Amino acid sequence: MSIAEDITQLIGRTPLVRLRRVTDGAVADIVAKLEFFNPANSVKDRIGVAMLQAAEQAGLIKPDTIILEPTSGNTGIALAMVCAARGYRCVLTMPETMSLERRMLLRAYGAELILTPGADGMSGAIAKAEELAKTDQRYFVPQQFENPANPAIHRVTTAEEVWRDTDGKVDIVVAGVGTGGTITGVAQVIKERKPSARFVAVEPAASPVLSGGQKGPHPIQGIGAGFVPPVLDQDLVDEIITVGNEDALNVARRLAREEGLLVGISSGAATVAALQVARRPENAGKLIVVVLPDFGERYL
Amino acid sequence: MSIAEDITQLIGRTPLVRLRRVTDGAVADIVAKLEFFNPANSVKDRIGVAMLQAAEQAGLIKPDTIILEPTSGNTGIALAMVCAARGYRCVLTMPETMSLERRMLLRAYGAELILTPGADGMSGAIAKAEELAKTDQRYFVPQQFENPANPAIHRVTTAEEVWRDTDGKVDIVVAGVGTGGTITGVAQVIKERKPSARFVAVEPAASPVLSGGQKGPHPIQGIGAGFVPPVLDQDLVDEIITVGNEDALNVARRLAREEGLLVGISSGAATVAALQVARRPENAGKLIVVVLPDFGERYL
Ligand SMILES: CN1C(=O)/C(=C/c2ccccc2OCC(=O)O)S/C1=N\c1cccc(C(=O)O)c1
Ligand SMILES: CN1C(=O)/C(=C/c2ccccc2OCC(=O)O)S/C1=N\c1cccc(C(=O)O)c1
Ligand SMILES: *Cc1c(COP(=O)(O)O)cnc(C)c1O
Ligand SMILES: *Cc1c(COP(=O)(O)O)cnc(C)c1O
Repeated sequence: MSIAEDITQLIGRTPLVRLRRVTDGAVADIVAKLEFFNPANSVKDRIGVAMLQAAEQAGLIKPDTIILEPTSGNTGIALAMVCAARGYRCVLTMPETMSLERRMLLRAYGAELILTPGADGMSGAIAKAEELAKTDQRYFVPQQFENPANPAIHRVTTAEEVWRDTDGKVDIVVAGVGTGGTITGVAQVIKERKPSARFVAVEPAASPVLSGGQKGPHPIQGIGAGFVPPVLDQDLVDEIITVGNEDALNVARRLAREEGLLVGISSGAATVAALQVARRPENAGKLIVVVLPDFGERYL
Repeated sequence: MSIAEDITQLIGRTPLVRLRRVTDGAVADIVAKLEFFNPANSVKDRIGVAMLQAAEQAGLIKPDTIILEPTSGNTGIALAMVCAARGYRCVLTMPETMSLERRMLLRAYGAELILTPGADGMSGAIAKAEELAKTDQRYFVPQQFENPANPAIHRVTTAEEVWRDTDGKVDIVVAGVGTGGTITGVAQVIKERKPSARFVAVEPAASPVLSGGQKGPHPIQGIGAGFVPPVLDQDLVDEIITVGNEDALNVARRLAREEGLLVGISSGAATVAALQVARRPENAGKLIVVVLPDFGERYL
């Protein structure tokens, strides 16, 4: 019998698809890992479950614990879904600038939202979470940017899925860096097993922090956090490619129209970079795996 | 190597999950088949690909063919996605009442929309498609309510997935009837292989046509078509349960909040009916498979 006990057991195990049309000038094979196949349509499902599992296994969840995280992204949606399956109480802080669509989605999962001043943005959401946690001991805050379970779940699931589905033939992995968990976990496993493997981090040209530049605003949701996340292991990253907003959006649109892959803007970004790498003659005949983090419908 | 050639090869093979909390008074086991795991988040992905495959295999697609279908539902989204993967031109007719969100989603896949008068509703969308097809021979119209490939793909995929994942232990399948393809295809295979198996069709109390009542408006998108669809085989249906709008919506909300299963209203409907059947003492210890047709996010 193959029946999951709950929805969190159906997280991960996402498929690879070969790009057929969005391949201009490529001399390498480009295959895309479709993180939108996760139950709530993003890669963050993996760290939502994993950060809570790790807390559970370490005895950090008490009968009165409340899950708390400042998030304006997919991690909130994943945490809300995972808390609803677990029967945990979930509080999320975010700027009051968040769309009503997003709020309704979080509340549909039974999450409670604390809206913080629009002008303070993310830092205000963090300050509010910091203060709530400091003054009420019931709160457990997963801390997606620091939590070792983020890269760990990618070592154990994402990486092995890439390894097995490519029969060890993957040569290059291309991934947008938000928390850095995905590329770090995959590199940690794959680079040791196959030392010739290479890893390309993608960030916005508009906020080129890993390249050595300065934080700036940008629309590529999920990547370009504006600082070097502690979870990221830069020594495993072989190259950084910056991607402009317009190219990221153009390639995302091409993915939907030409491959039937309706993906988010950060998937467009990662694909820009995978196309770039794929054009290099030294990469003729190589297999490039590109991570597509989420579904595009959420962005319309 | 496990790499799909395109997105249409990743349709189907959706998982079963056991309901844990939305089970009040049940004496039977209730497991849910999560059709939202399909690439465009609904069961209709299966018939989008299948109706086009059948046309291809029967030589009905010509170099200048244009796909045309009147649809205000998930079949449009599936057809748009499948046409985008295939590189076919896709035209959909629908009432101008359709939300801008829906239109943007269809156009994101490169589909072309013909908006018909709001007052004529579905019949106007059908009349427009009828007339375009009649006067331009390039149009191929899949005809989801009549196309034998609709129940066929359910015989070949959905049914076998239910059979294998339950190790032949499924006793009762509960499914909302829209086109009727799902319940028909599953019954056709399962009832012959296990003649004690039973099948429950679900329709809206607000439009109880299969029960012998009259068409009326209702919000349970995907079911209650308002007539007996030709594709449906009523002789395989063992019982009809009607479901009220409020119960359908209440159970859908409970699924999201209590199981982390964010599903559409018709999934709430099917679950109402599965809970009802599950309370009958004669069903103690039986395995009930309930089809959950789509993701809830599209409804917010
Ligand atoms: C644009 N942006 C930011 O500005 C962020 C700031 C942030 C978020 C969490 C912790 C620290 C933080 O930065 C303070 C610093 O500069 O050290 S996080 C961010 N984007 C992301 C990237 C990935 C996930 C998320 C999320 O909110 O779930 C947000
Ligand atoms: C509420 N409703 C209707 O009223 C429909 C009418 C219809 C749709 C297609 C063909 C015939 C039709 O009816 C005319 C008749 O009464 O014989 S179809 C419908 N709902 C559904 C159910 C399942 C799928 C779809 C869809 O538009 O993709 C629509
Ligand atoms: C989280 C996220 C990323 C980056 O993944 P990390 O493992 O955090 O580096 C990219 N895109 C989107 C849409 C995300 O939600
Ligand atoms: C199509 C559909 C159904 C019914 O499935 P059929 O196989 O057409 O009977 C139920 N709910 C939703 C949301 C649908 O799109």
